Amino acid sequence: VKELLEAGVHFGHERKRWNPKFARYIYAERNGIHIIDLQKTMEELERTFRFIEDLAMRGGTILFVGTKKQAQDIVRMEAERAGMPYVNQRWLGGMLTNFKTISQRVHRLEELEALFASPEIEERPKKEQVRLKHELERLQKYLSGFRLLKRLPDAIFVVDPTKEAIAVREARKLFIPVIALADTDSDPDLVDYIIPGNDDAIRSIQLILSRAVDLIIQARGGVVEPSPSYA
Amino acid sequence: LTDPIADMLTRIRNATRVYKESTDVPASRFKEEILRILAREGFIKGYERVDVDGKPYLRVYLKYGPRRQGPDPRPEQVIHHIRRISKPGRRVYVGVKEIPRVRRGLGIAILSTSKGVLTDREARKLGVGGELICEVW
Amino acid sequence: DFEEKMILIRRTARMQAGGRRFRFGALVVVGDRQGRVGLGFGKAPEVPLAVQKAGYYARRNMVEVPLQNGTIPHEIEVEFGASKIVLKPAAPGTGVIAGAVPRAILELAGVTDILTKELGSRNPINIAYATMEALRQLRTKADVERLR
Amino acid sequence: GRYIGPVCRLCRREGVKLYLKGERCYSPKCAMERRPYPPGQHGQKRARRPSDYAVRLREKQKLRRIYGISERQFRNLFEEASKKKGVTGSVFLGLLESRLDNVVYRLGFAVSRRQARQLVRHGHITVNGRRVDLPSYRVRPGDEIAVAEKSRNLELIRQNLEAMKGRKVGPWLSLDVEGMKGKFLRLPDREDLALPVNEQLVIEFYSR
RNA sequence: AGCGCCGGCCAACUCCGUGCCAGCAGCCGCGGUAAUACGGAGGGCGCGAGCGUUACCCGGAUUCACUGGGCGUAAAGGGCGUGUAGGCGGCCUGGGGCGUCCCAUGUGAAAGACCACGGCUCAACCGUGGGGGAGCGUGGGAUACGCUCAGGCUAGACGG
RNA sequence: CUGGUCCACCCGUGACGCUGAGGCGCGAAAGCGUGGGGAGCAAACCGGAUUAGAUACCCGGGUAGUCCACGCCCUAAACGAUGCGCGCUAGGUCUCUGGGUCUCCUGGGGGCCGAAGCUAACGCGUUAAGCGCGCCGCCUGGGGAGUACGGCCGCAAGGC
Ligand code: SF4
Ligand SMILES: [Mg+2]
Ligand SMILES: [Mg+2]
Ligand SMILES: [Mg+2]
Ligand SMILES: [Mg+2]
Ligand SMILES: [Mg+2]
Ligand SMILES: [Mg+2]
Ligand SMILES: [Mg+2]
Ligand SMILES: [Mg+2]
Ligand SMILES: [Mg+2]
Ligand SMILES: [Mg+2]
Ligand SMILES: [Mg+2]
Ligand SMILES: [Mg+2]
Ligand SMILES: [Mg+2]
Ligand SMILES: [Mg+2]
Ligand SMILES: [Mg+2]
Ligand SMILES: [Mg+2]
Ligand SMILES: [Mg+2]
Ligand SMILES: [Mg+2]
Ligand SMILES: [Mg+2]
Ligand SMILES: [Mg+2]
Ligand SMILES: [Mg+2]
Ligand SMILES: [Mg+2]
Ligand SMILES: [Mg+2]
Ligand SMILES: [Mg+2]
Ligand SMILES: [Mg+2]
Ligand SMILES: [Mg+2]
Ligand SMILES: [Mg+2]
Ligand SMILES: [Mg+2]
Ligand SMILES: [Mg+2]
Ligand SMILES: [Mg+2]
Ligand SMILES: [Mg+2]
Ligand SMILES: [Mg+2]
Ligand SMILES: [Mg+2]
Ligand SMILES: [Mg+2]
Ligand SMILES: [Mg+2]
Ligand SMILES: [Mg+2]
Ligand SMILES: [Mg+2]
Ligand SMILES: [Mg+2]
Ligand SMILES: [Mg+2]
Ligand SMILES: [Mg+2]
Ligand SMILES: [Mg+2]
Ligand SMILES: [Mg+2]
Ligand SMILES: [Mg+2]
Ligand SMILES: [Mg+2]
Ligand SMILES: [Mg+2]
Ligand SMILES: [Mg+2]
Ligand SMILES: [Mg+2]
Ligand SMILES: [Mg+2]
Ligand SMILES: [Mg+2]
Ligand SMILES: [Mg+2]
Ligand SMILES: [Mg+2]
Ligand SMILES: [Mg+2]
Ligand SMILES: [Mg+2]
Ligand SMILES: [Mg+2]
Ligand SMILES: [Mg+2]
Ligand SMILES: [Mg+2]
Ligand SMILES: [Mg+2]
Ligand SMILES: [Mg+2]
Ligand SMILES: [Mg+2]
Ligand SMILES: [Mg+2]
Ligand SMILES: [Mg+2]
Ligand SMILES: [Mg+2]
Ligand SMILES: [Mg+2]
Ligand SMILES: [Mg+2]
Ligand SMILES: [Mg+2]
Ligand SMILES: [Mg+2]
Ligand SMILES: [Mg+2]
Ligand SMILES: [Mg+2]
Ligand SMILES: [Mg+2]
Ligand SMILES: [Mg+2]
Ligand SMILES: [Mg+2]
Ligand SMILES: [Mg+2]
Ligand SMILES: [Mg+2]
Ligand SMILES: [Mg+2]
Ligand SMILES: [Mg+2]
Ligand SMILES: [Mg+2]
Ligand SMILES: [Mg+2]
Ligand SMILES: [Mg+2]
Ligand SMILES: [Mg+2]
Ligand SMILES: [Mg+2]
Ligand SMILES: [Mg+2]
Ligand SMILES: [Mg+2]
Ligand SMILES: [Mg+2]
Ligand SMILES: [Mg+2]
Ligand SMILES: [Mg+2]
Repeated sequence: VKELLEAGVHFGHERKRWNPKFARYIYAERNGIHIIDLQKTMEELERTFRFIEDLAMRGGTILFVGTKKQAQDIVRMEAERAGMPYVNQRWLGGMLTNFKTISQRVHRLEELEALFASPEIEERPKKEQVRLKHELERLQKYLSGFRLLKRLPDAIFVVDPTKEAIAVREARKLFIPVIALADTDSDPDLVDYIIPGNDDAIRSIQLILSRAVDLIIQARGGVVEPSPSYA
Repeated sequence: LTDPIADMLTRIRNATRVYKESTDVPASRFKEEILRILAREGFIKGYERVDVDGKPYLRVYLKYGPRRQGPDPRPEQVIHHIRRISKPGRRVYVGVKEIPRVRRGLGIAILSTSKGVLTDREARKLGVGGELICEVW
Repeated sequence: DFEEKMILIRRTARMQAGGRRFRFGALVVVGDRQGRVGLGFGKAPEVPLAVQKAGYYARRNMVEVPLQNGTIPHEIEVEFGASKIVLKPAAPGTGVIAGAVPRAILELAGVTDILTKELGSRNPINIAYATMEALRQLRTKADVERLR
Repeated sequence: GRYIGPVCRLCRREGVKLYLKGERCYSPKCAMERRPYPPGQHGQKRARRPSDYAVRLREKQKLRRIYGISERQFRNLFEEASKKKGVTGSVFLGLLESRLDNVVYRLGFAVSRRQARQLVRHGHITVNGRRVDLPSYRVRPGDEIAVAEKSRNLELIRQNLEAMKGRKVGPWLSLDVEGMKGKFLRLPDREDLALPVNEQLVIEFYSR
C-alpha cells in the first residue's frame, strides 16, 4: 500500500532545533534544515503498518492524537473514515490514566443527547435550556471523537510526540503501544512504531494517516478510493 | 593518564549508560587479554584493532538487553557493574583460596596471574592466584 | 487476593489560619508468600481510608521475586537517596534476620531464609522503597545466561 | 526450679489449650472451654494489636511453657541447636523432645509432664537398666526407658498404663505394654508433632 | 520464694491518695484536683535461689568508615603560587625474578577453641581421637600485573 | 623594561610526566616604622538636630588615614563558601579571541538552558557537584573557643 514518492510529499523539515536521538534517521541538513532519510522512513512504514495490519484483522481499537493546526481537521477526516476514536482539540489530562472519570463525563454528553432529542420538559427554565444547550456545544468540541472510545485502546496513533508527550506518557504508563508520525524534534526511543516524517506539511499528514486508514479498512473488509483532503 | 586499565573500564561503563553501539579505548597487549575475557564471558559483542588518526585503539562493540515495556523503554544492561579492585594506590593480591565469588556466581572477577588473565572460576581450575583486576556483572 | 500488612501509619499536619489540619499516611506491603510482593503508600484525610488506598496502590505496583527454597538468588545492595539496604543469601536453617520494614516485605514475599542489614538513613518510607528496587533487580542463572 | 504454679492461667494467656493437666484437660471443666480469655482484671477488655515483639514473645513462651522448662535451659538448648548442623528449628524441637521427662510423658507413662517429672525425680523411672532421677537426661536413639520394678507395682503407674493399651505413639517411638518399658527409636521430624507453635518465630525472637 | 518491671522504646492496667507538692528519671519526658509516668493496693508481665543496681569492656556506632563515610549551602578544600622529600605514572620488546602466585617441607608446645566418641546416673567438669589455618625458615616452580635493568616508539610533557 | 597565554605549521626532544608533608615567595583593606605629600574625602573628636536618652542614623565642621618612597604586618564573606592534573559521558543559544574554504567548520576562554547521571533538597550538569584514576589539604555534635597553656613569628596591634 506504500510508495516511493513520499519525497514528492514531504522528505521532512525543521532546522538545528532537533533531538540528537533522531540522528540515526536524518540524512543531511540541506538548507540548514534536517532532511529525513526516506529509505529509512519506509523501513519503519513497513514495520509500523505490519503492527497496524495485525490489529485491523483482529479488530482492535486505535486512538488518533493530533492537535496542532496542521493536523487539526485532517484527523476527524481519517478517523471517522476508519470509524475509530480521535482527538482534534485539547487533549484532556488523564483521558487514559483517569479513563473511568474522564469517560464518566461522556455519560453526561449521552445524557444531554437524551434530553435535547425532544421534547421532555421544554417547560424547564429558559436559563436552564440556554445553559445545557451551551454545555452541549462545549462537550461536543472536545469529546466528539472520544465517545467512540468505550474501552482502553490496544494502541494510540500520534501526530507530534513532542507536542503530545502527555498522551505518549499515559500510554507508556498503561503499556499501551504508541504508533506515531515524528520529525527531527521528537524522541525516537519514546515511540514504539515510528513514522519518521514531516509533521507540519498537510501533505505528509494526509499520506501517512490516509494510507494508514486505507490499511485499516482494507483488512477489515473491502477497499475504497482516496479520501477528502484540502490541498 | 595514570591508570590505563581503569580508564578502559570507565570508558566502557560510561558508554553503556547511553547505549552506544561501540566505543574506543587506547590499545594495549594487556587491555586486549582482558577484553578477550570480557567477550568470551559474554559481556561484549567483541572487539577489533582499529586506528584513530594513525594511533592504535581498541573498538569495543557493546551488548544490551531487549526493548522494554513501560514509561522507560530503555533496555537492561549486560554489564550492570564494572569497577577496579586492585589500584595504583593499593595493589590487591589474593591467593587462590581467597578468591571471591562475584555475585554468588552470576558474575566474574577478572584476574592477572602468572599463568595469564583468568577468571575466578579458571583460577581455581588452573590452581593459581594473583592481582585482582576487577569485578564485573 | 493476597495477604496484607500495615508497615507504617503516621500523622502529618499542614497549616492554615486558626490552626493545623491533619492527614494520615499508610505504608502497606502485600504478598502471597510465593514470590509476588507489592508496596504502596496511601495518603488520605483519615486512617482507614488511607490504609484502603495504600492497598489499592500496593496491588497497582507489583514485583515478581525469584525465590529459591525461600532465599534470594544473589546478594543485592541498593541505595534510595539516603537509605541503603543490604540483602544476603542464607541457608534453610537461618530464618529471616531483618529490620521490621524489610522484614514485613520479605515475609509476604515468601522469603524465609535471608540475612539483611539497613545502612545510612533508616527512614522507613525510604527504606521500604529501597528494598523493592533491590528485589526488582534480582536475577537468575537463566536471566544472566539469557542476557548474554 | 520449674514453673510450679497455677497452670490454667498459662493457656488462657496463650489463647490455646496446653494439655498440662492430663485428665482435667479433656473434661469440659477445662479453663479454656469455660473462659477462652486472658487471666486477670482486664481479660475481657478488647485486645489491641500485639506488637511484632509481642507475637514472638508469646510463641517462645508458648513452646517453653509447654515443656514446663526454665528459660535458661530453654536458651541453652536453642543455642546448642543454633550451633548444630541443619535446620535450627528441627534440631531445637528434637532436643526439647529428647528430654527424659518428656519421653516419659510421651510414651504415656504419665498424664502430664509435670507429673512425668516427679516420676523421673522420685526414681520411679529407669533407662537401659540404671536408675535415673534427672528430668534433663538427654535421650538418645536406642535408650530403653523402663519403670523400676520396685515402682512397677504402684497404683498411679497402673491407672496410666491401663490407658496405654491401644493409644498410638509417634513414628519415632515404640512401646511394650504390661512390661512397662519402651524405646526411643529416632529424633522426631517436625512433621511428627503438630504443636501450636510456628517455630520459625522462636528463632526470630532470639535474633534481637 | 524471691526480685524486678507494667507511659513510648518495651511484655504487662485498673482504683484510692497527693495536687509543679511529695516524688520518678536511661533517653523522650511525668506531677500545677481524672496521673496506665509519683506513693499504696488489686490485678498483670518477666525471670526464678535468685532477681535488680552501680562500675568497666565490646556491641549496636557505616559515629575514625581496610571491609565500610565524608568536605557548594549540614562539621569539613589550605588566600594563591613555586617547589623539597614522598606517593603515583603512557605504548612496544627483551633480561633479571624483588614484590606477587603455586607446590613440596620444617616450625606453628600443652591446655583452650571446633568436630566425633567416651567417664562421672545428666550437665557443668573431665578423658581419647580428628581437622586445620595464618605467620616465618627452606628447596623447587611460574612471569600476567607492580618492580628493576636494557633497547626502541611518539599519543603525555616540553621545545622550534 | 617584563610575565603568563592562545592559534596555525605538525619541524625538533623521547615519558623528560602529575601531585606535593616541610621550605620559599606573593598576598585586598585597615594597621605600624622613617621621611615626603596633603585638593577632596574621612575613624577619633566638636557642634546642630532628631529623641524619653541618641556616646547613632541626618546636617555644619574635623585630626589620623586615604596618596609617594623604602621597610614591616600576613588577616578576610582572601567565595565559585566548589584543591590540582587527567580520561570518558546529548545537545541548544548568547559572547570574547584565534585558524580554515569564513554558508560554516575547528581550537582556547566567558555566561545561560539543558541528555544521561548525581544530590537530603535546593540545584550541578564537557567551566560537573556525572562516571573514574592519582596526590595533597581538611571534617568527626552545640557552646566553652579560635579562648588557655606551651612554642614560633611581630616594633606593636597581633598572627600561626
Ligand atoms: S485444663 Fe489442661 S488444657 Fe484446659 S486449660 Fe487447664 S491446662 Fe490448659
Ligand atoms: Mg514538528
Ligand atoms: Mg577493597
Ligand atoms: Mg525475575
Ligand atoms: Mg534515604
Ligand atoms: Mg549517597
Ligand atoms: Mg545461594
Ligand atoms: Mg544518620
Ligand atoms: Mg531515628
Ligand atoms: Mg539454677
Ligand atoms: Mg500437649
Ligand atoms: Mg543451624
Ligand atoms: Mg500423633
Ligand atoms: Mg545476637
Ligand atoms: Mg526487668
Ligand atoms: Mg499518659
Ligand atoms: Mg505494652
Ligand atoms: Mg469512682
Ligand atoms: Mg501532701
Ligand atoms: Mg519505680
Ligand atoms: Mg488533670
Ligand atoms: Mg488522681
Ligand atoms: Mg503506678
Ligand atoms: Mg516508670
Ligand atoms: Mg548478679
Ligand atoms: Mg559502647
Ligand atoms: Mg567500628
Ligand atoms: Mg574508606
Ligand atoms: Mg558521615
Ligand atoms: Mg574531592
Ligand atoms: Mg580556593
Ligand atoms: Mg596562611
Ligand atoms: Mg620527585
Ligand atoms: Mg616508582
Ligand atoms: Mg608502568
Ligand atoms: Mg619488563
Ligand atoms: Mg620473586
Ligand atoms: Mg594447639
Ligand atoms: Mg557420657
Ligand atoms: Mg582434646
Ligand atoms: Mg578455623
Ligand atoms: Mg603450613
Ligand atoms: Mg619479565
Ligand atoms: Mg626505556
Ligand atoms: Mg604530544
Ligand atoms: Mg608545541
Ligand atoms: Mg614530528
Ligand atoms: Mg628519535
Ligand atoms: Mg606543582
Ligand atoms: Mg607548602
Ligand atoms: Mg597586605
Ligand atoms: Mg594599605
Ligand atoms: Mg602608622
Ligand atoms: Mg604611614
Ligand atoms: Mg611614633
Ligand atoms: Mg606622616
Ligand atoms: Mg588636609
Ligand atoms: Mg553630636
Ligand atoms: Mg541633644
Ligand atoms: Mg543622659
Ligand atoms: Mg558628617
Ligand atoms: Mg566636610
Ligand atoms: Mg591619632
Ligand atoms: Mg601617627
Ligand atoms: Mg594609632
Ligand atoms: Mg576578594
Ligand atoms: Mg564574587
Ligand atoms: Mg575562578
Ligand atoms: Mg575558608
Ligand atoms: Mg560551613
Ligand atoms: Mg592543594
Ligand atoms: Mg577567523
Ligand atoms: Mg566554550
Ligand atoms: Mg544550569
Ligand atoms: Mg533527568
Ligand atoms: Mg557520589
Ligand atoms: Mg522538592
Ligand atoms: Mg555546551
Ligand atoms: Mg575553563
Ligand atoms: Mg555533594
Ligand atoms: Mg562536648
Ligand atoms: Mg564541642
Ligand atoms: Mg590566638
Ligand atoms: Mg584571628
Ligand atoms: Mg601564649
Ligand atoms: Mg587560617
